[PDB]
Amino acid sequence: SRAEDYEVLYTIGTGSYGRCQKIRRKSDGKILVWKELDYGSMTEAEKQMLVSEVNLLRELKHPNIVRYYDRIIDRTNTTLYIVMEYCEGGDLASVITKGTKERQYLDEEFVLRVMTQLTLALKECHRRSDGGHTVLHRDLKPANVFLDGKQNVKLGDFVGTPYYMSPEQMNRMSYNEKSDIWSLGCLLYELCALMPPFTAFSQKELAGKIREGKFRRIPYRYSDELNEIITRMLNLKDYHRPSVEEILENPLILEHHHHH
Ligand SMILES: NC(=O)c1cccc(Nc2nc(OCC3CCCCC3)c3nc[nH]c3n2)c1
Repeated sequence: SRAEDYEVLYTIGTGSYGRCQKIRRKSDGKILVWKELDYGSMTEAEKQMLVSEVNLLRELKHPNIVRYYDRIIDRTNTTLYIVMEYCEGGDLASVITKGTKERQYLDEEFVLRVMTQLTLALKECHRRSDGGHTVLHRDLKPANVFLDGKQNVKLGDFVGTPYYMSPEQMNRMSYNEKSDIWSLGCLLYELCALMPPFTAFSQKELAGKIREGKFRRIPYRYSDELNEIITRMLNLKDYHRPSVEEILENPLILEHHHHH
């Protein structure tokens, strides 16, 4: 319940909410991380918005979602620490960087595992098994997708250019479930091609490309069937994109893709 219960091992890096550090739980020596949120400048009603959200995501449980463990209020540091699963395998953006550096495309089997596991994770968000509020991820990109020691997917972290920006967002429409699907399409495309489907120097040039809805086929290394399902996620019309249930129905997706 206190910072004292954990020993900071070292600092990993700093992201959206704030800084992230690798830690040891004193009780048993378990390696974890925590995410720091400074609430020092927040009002009480700004805070109220935060406490509901934290609680909702905390009930979220799935083998392909980064596991929540604990929360800590530190008055002295005016910081809220969220303790979560440490993911030994790093993130997917690093996997993609590595492919580019090595000039080696990822195996189709690896892409199908990532598609399968992210879609399972999203399904638990979009359809709580039993049984609470629907959750949209809202920030789905390679840097938010972590990996364990066997490279199973762990979906986490619920001036740059927004490569993955959906047609909805761009048209002043509300982010919905199919907006998560558009982002998954962008991520899987990038996993295959080692580049995002729409690239640009400026945001207005990017918006232009995204509105036109056109992109290269993923590499011929990959089956027509994989190309098809990713291309379907990148449909301009949200109602033409598949639901998580429709993705999982695909003939490509087999039992061994659910876990390495
Ligand atoms: N990106 C890394 O340096 C790295 C390398 C090896 C393992 C990890 N593990 C890791 N990493 C995380 O995020 C660090 C990342 C995201 C926030 C901004 C800084 C970098 C995790 N969040 C929940 N669980 C997490 N596990 C990470």
